[PDB]
Amino acid sequence: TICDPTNNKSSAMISSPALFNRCIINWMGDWDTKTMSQVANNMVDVVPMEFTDFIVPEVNKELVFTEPIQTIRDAVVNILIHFDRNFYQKMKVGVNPRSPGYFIDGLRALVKLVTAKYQDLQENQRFVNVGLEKLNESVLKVNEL
Amino acid sequence: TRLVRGVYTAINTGPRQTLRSLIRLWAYEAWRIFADRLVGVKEKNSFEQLLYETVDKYLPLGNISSTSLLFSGLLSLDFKEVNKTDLVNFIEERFKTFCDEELEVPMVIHESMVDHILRIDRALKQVQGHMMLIGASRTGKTILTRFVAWLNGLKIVQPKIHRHSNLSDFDMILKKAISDCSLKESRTCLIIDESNI
Amino acid sequence: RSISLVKSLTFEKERWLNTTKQFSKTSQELIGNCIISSIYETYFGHLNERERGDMLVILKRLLGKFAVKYDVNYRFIDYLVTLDEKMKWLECGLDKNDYFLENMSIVMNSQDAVPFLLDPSSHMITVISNYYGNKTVLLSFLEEGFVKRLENAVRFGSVVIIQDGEFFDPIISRLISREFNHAGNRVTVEIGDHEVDVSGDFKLFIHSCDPSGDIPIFLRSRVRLVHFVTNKESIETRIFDITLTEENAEMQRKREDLIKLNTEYRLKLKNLEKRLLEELNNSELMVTLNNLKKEAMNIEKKLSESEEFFPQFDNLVEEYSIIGKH
Amino acid sequence: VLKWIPRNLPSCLINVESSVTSVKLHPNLPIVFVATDHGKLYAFDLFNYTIPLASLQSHTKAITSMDVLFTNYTNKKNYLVIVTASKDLQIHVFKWVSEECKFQQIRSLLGHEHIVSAVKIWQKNNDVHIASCSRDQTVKIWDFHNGWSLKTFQPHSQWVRSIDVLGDYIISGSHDTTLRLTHWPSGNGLSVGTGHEFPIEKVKFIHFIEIRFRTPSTDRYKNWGMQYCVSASRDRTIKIWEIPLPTLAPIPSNFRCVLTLKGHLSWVRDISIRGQYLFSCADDKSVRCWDLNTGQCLHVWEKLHTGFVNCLDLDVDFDSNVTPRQMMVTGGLDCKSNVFMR
Amino acid sequence: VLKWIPRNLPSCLINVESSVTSVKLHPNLPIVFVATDHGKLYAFDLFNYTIPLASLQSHTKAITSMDVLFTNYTNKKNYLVIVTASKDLQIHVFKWVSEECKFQQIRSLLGHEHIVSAVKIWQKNNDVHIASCSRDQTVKIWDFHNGWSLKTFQPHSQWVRSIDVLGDYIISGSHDTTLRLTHWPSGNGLSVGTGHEFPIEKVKFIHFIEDEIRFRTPSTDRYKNWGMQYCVSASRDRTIKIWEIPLPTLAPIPNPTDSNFRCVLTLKGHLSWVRDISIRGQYLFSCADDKSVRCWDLNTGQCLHVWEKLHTGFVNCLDLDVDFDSNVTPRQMMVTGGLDCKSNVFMR
Ligand SMILES: Nc1ncnc2c1ncn2[C@@H]1O[C@H](COP(=O)(O)OP(=O)(O)O)[C@@H](O)[C@H]1O
Repeated sequence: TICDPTNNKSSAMISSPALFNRCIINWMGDWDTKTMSQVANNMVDVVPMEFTDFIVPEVNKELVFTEPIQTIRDAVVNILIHFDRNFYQKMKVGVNPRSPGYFIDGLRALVKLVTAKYQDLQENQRFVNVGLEKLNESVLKVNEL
Repeated sequence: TRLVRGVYTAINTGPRQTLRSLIRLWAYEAWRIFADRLVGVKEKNSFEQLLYETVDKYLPLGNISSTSLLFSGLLSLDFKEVNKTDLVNFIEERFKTFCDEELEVPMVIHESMVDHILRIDRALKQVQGHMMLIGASRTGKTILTRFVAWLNGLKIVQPKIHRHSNLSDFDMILKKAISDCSLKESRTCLIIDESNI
Repeated sequence: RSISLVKSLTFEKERWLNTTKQFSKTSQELIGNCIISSIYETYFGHLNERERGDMLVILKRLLGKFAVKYDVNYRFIDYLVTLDEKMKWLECGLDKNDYFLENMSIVMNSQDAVPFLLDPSSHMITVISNYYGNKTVLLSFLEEGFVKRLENAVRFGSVVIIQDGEFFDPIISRLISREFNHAGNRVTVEIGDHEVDVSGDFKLFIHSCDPSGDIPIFLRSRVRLVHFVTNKESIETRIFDITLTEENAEMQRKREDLIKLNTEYRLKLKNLEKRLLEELNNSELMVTLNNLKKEAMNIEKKLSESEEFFPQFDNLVEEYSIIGKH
Repeated sequence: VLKWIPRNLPSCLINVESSVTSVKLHPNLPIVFVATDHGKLYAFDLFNYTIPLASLQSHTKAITSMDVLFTNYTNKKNYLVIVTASKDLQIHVFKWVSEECKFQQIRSLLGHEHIVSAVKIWQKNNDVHIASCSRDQTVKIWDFHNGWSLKTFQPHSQWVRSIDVLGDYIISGSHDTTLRLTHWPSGNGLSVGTGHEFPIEKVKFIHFIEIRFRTPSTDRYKNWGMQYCVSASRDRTIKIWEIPLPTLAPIPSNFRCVLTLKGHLSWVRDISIRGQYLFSCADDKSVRCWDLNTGQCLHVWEKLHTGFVNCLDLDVDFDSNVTPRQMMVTGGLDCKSNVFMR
Repeated sequence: VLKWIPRNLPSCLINVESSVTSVKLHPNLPIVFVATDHGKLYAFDLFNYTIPLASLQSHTKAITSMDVLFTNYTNKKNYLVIVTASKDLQIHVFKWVSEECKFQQIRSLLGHEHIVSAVKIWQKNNDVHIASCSRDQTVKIWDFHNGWSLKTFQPHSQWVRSIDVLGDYIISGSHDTTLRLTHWPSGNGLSVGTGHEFPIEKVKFIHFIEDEIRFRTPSTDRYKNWGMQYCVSASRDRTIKIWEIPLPTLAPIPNPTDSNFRCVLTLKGHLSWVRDISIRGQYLFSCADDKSVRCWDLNTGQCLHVWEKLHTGFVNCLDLDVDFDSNVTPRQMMVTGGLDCKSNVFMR
């Protein structure tokens, strides 16, 4: 198992003719945009996102990594993939393999956060509505007497 | 020679073949032998075009991309081309059992995972067959290797190499694994990581 | 009594109507805010303020491009930090900077990963020790008996801070990667050559006061890396505090007491405003509502009184800024 | 078989926080779904009805209607789909994850400008569609997958209060006492029907089964696929109508009231057809069983709830994918629900 | 009679709320008990199966196995006892109240330290015992009336996955691919059997019957005096093997020269792991992960009929009715439970 091909010790393993002649090399590399999209689609399919209006944007095809965008979830997946690529570009990783760890962790955090935030929003709105109804009923009763 | 041996192994453990089946099998073996070491996507596309040109020139067939060829013996009694979704469902249930039995890890199953475990399977099914997996960290290398070894009934030996360890401890681990493999016929899958050297 | 109650609750009615109007905008910006906060939490832990700003700019470009509305006035501390958390952290000894508040929020909201603390000033060890009190156990990779003490802490359920993080020992990889095995109602992890029980009251923190150290690639991709590096605002604040303490301690103590008391008063006011709505929602009332209203007015009056000193402290701050800048 | 009749007492008694507004029945499992005025959604196990299997505050105001469906894909995995409409002006589409016994919000439908009244679900070869009606006198049609609307029209001068779907034709009942049949895909009015003197409460087709009204009369009606319909209003009268055959892209014309059932002391609220008989709840705290052949009341469940009786549910008997079990559920204004089994 | 072979389609279809992990048949009445991964416990009348007769959620996790027994008291009143084991590390004993059509818990048995994976019930003259195995590598014996343990032995290095009981002998398969037969009351191992390459899923004796059947007739008068000769096993190896048990030195004693089994036949043809096996007359039925049920002929060792795609997922368990016992009449029916949250019933 080799994570960094260009290390001092790992390049010695890859170069070593004793290993290189017997082993079968499987260059797994890093994830492509299709694998990223599949994983993100699977994780964000259990969180309440499509609870609001959404106007489908008009963007170039090469900027889209999922299927053609039809809902908010596709937009979210594309945004996450794009930001991961941009972050790895700015941090000047170069050709070094890019772990998908940040991507996966961000996805899990987003799920865990959206759940609670949506629940809190609707519960607070329900409380406000009940309070308003109580006040209106009390006003009606006062006007009765 | 590797390509010849792979073709023989696939034929000897396969159903009644047809010309199209033979050609697709040969293409799959060529993929596994040659193109698994390729790094860039451009090189992989060039290799796919090379396969198409070779087949047209010498052996005048569906789409023979890497993900369009799925040969496995995990779903039947013989090595044959399998359907994608059946393999996905089978792997999902098997991985649920694996998590419930050995180590619980929340793994999401995608297509490249299926391909990688298929090729790890064909490599661990061979005789004197070893792997060198190269990829970024947290891409499921060790987890998939353990899963496939569990599928094939191997015994996994991850060396417990830590800080303040020397040649004696590694030698003891190696000698123990070798002695088990010989005197007890315990088919073993030894996972050596770069952090252990 | 009914008319007086309605007149007292008119303010609550105004707030509730405002909230009802703002509901649609809040629901529209919810997903964008959540995306921004999650990315802030999982990426920005190891970047300075300038890099955080640039990445926020990039992320907001992306959000705008794909038609995902967000809060134009977004601010990480406002969205993900509550007043109770701020008070507890400050009482524990955390610096008053906003950067440290963001980093502490990042550290304390990581239930999955293990927070790695790059803290050259060794302040966070004391801060966390104050936060967890007696449970805190201090270890380091450079000592003997480390493995046995770690096993005892895991079995018992202490909070563990391991120092010298640049000398990582791979014997704790199972704890780092959370590769447990569930045995009925028991959870076992394999440290060394024998399994131990995981209490569930056990947390792990890795501390290292050495920037430009070395983190093995196995550890770096599995921990939440957070930086605690001094910046301009912290230096200015510390310099001003020392200057005021050595110039006139009376103003220093008075300012600190007023600040703490104001924070407590705002917290209590928020609690009262929540409790009134809960009392209405859980329906005697004509009595409890008036008691809560009177308490709210008393606290508001005290808060209004407490604001008569801040101009003096602003003048003092303006009188001492040159020292901080230089 | 189809002649089962409920006993004189309910087998189960379920208590909730608020007035029950809609009750549905899981097509395959012994599970009942309950919606209240507090916007909370309940799932109750029919054998342990002291604690909900799951609960959820779905809306911020009262829920007005709901509907369920077990998807049938000929390619994917099938699951139960729950759709609810409330006074929030929003429609929420949930999914019942029986593996974990919990809910799963998929998406929400937006666009109605005022309180929504009724919803419906149905499946084509592989397409799932939804329907809705609101006080803004609009009837909207939605795509379950994409989530955006596919059709919109105004079939009533006043506001629609109830709809039902059958193939490509939708019949709507408004606060104005007239019913109306329209052709769904093209949005063309086909005919109307008058005779009630109070706002309609329910309206639904009568489906052809292998009975007096469930059998086609002519061959042209056989080709069309439907002949009759039923409705109930605050007139305290239930009427069986007849749909004049259109100029078959249909082209338009009056519903012939060929029957009338009376006896309820207050507004008739909900109706449901199970084989021969016909069940109807009303505000008089009663449930009536009407013989479709004779047109006479057979059995009465008096004083079932202290308050009004809001809704009834019975398993569909004319669908090859819905086995008609022997159970029904009644939801009442008094925070209680009654379940009859076997 | 006994040559009844099920038809090409089931006569019932039962829908449940989770994956079916174990199924059983009432030995007297047309009633089926079904277990699920939620720990629920159902009971369907076999002619009106659209509603359960009763339901019960006694466990907090997945039920792994269950077994039934109709008590035969010679001098008390008879009833039906149902026992279920789950991953709750517990075993629950129920009584089926027939007239009210309800379940009635009796007690729970504690003591196992990890996942319990099998249970068995059998009756002596007027005694009832329960056997159970778990991941703690211990096979325990319990008393139905008292409720406390009576024996506890560890016969395997890995964890025991399946057991069967014939008189005073218990044969056990384990996660290790080896079988083992021990004498229950004395708790002493007698003989082992190896040859499988994957963990054992099921194992049971082949009881003697009067008729001719290949493996259901003794070979020597010693076997007639000992009452059993053959056992059958199923493993994740996609194979079914018939073993012939060596004779011990009758408390028995392991004869060193005769302490190993002898696989006399191996049945192949399944595409994946074999999950359950059952024997009726001259036929052996099996279900596997390949979504199919086989029917082998015990004489020729061949597959007579195949039920392809009976379930859309894995087929977890079978159940036929015991024929070697006089008190249980072998009715013509069998039930299958699968991962697709459905159970099929074949009748007549
Ligand atoms: N498909 C996936 N879905 C979810 N997590 C994944 C996936 N692939 C890899 N991971 C992550 O990678 C880790 C497991 O992979 P592992 O084999 O331990 O890593 P490596 O071998 O690359 O060091 C976990 O953190 C896991 O979340």
